[PDB]
Amino acid sequence: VVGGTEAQRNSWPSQISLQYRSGSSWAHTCGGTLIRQNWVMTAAHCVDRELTFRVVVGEHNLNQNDGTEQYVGVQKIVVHPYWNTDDVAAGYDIALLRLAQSVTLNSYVQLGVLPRAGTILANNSPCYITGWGLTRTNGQLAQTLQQAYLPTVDYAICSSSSYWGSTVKNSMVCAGGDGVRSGCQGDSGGPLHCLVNGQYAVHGVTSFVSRLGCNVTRKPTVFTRVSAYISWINNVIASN
Ligand SMILES: [Ca+2]
Ligand SMILES: [Xe]
Repeated sequence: VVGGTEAQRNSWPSQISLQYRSGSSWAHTCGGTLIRQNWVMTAAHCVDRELTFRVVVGEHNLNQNDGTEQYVGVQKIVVHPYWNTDDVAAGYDIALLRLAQSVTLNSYVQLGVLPRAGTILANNSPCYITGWGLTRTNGQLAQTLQQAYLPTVDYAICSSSSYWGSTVKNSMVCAGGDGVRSGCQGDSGGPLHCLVNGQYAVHGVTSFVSRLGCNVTRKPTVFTRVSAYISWINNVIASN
C-alpha cells in the first residue's frame, strides 16, 4: 500500500497473510480473505509457484508476536480454470484455498462478506485497500497492516484511452489513480473493501498495477471483480 496509514488492530479481521516456506522461515508474499472457517480467497497469480504455503489469521505485525495469531496449513488449492499466467489482463485472477484445519472465530478473525452476484459499483464509490505490501514503488514491505482510501473508477472511464485502455475488462474493478495512493507488490490477493448499505463487503481481489510504477496518475490499481464469480465460488465449496 503506497500512501497508506496504519490500520487499527481489529478493523479488518477477514484479512489474512499468505506466506511460503523459505529455508527454515516463512515469507509473506500475498494477502487473501477468509470466507469460510476453512476456506480462503486470493489471487491465482499468487499461487502460480509450486511452493509450500501457510495461512496466518489474526495477524497485524509480520515480525512481532501479536498474541492473536493462528497458523494453519493449506491442504488444497483450487485456481480458476480459465486463468492464464501469461495473460493477467485477460482476467480470472482468482483462487480458493482449503485449510488443513478450521480456524477459531473471534474479534480478530472473522469471515469476509461477499457482494451479491452481478453487483456493480457507481463511479467514485468509497472503498479501502488493505495489505502488507510495498509502501513505495521498488520499496519495502510494511511491518504493520496498512490501509488507503481508494474510490472506484467506473468501467467507461477506466477503459478510456488516457487510463488503462483495452487492458481492463468488465470483470475487473478499477480504484484510485490519483498519483499518490495505490496498491503495490505484495498486496495482491487481498481485499478491496467497499461500503454498501452501511456494511463493508469485499468487492475486489487485488490483481495488478502499472509496470511504470505503483502510484501513477491515471493508472488505477486493478482488482478482480468478486461479484462476477459468486456462482463459481459457491460451486467449489459445495463440492470440496
Ligand atoms: Ca504477528
Ligand atoms: Xe499489485
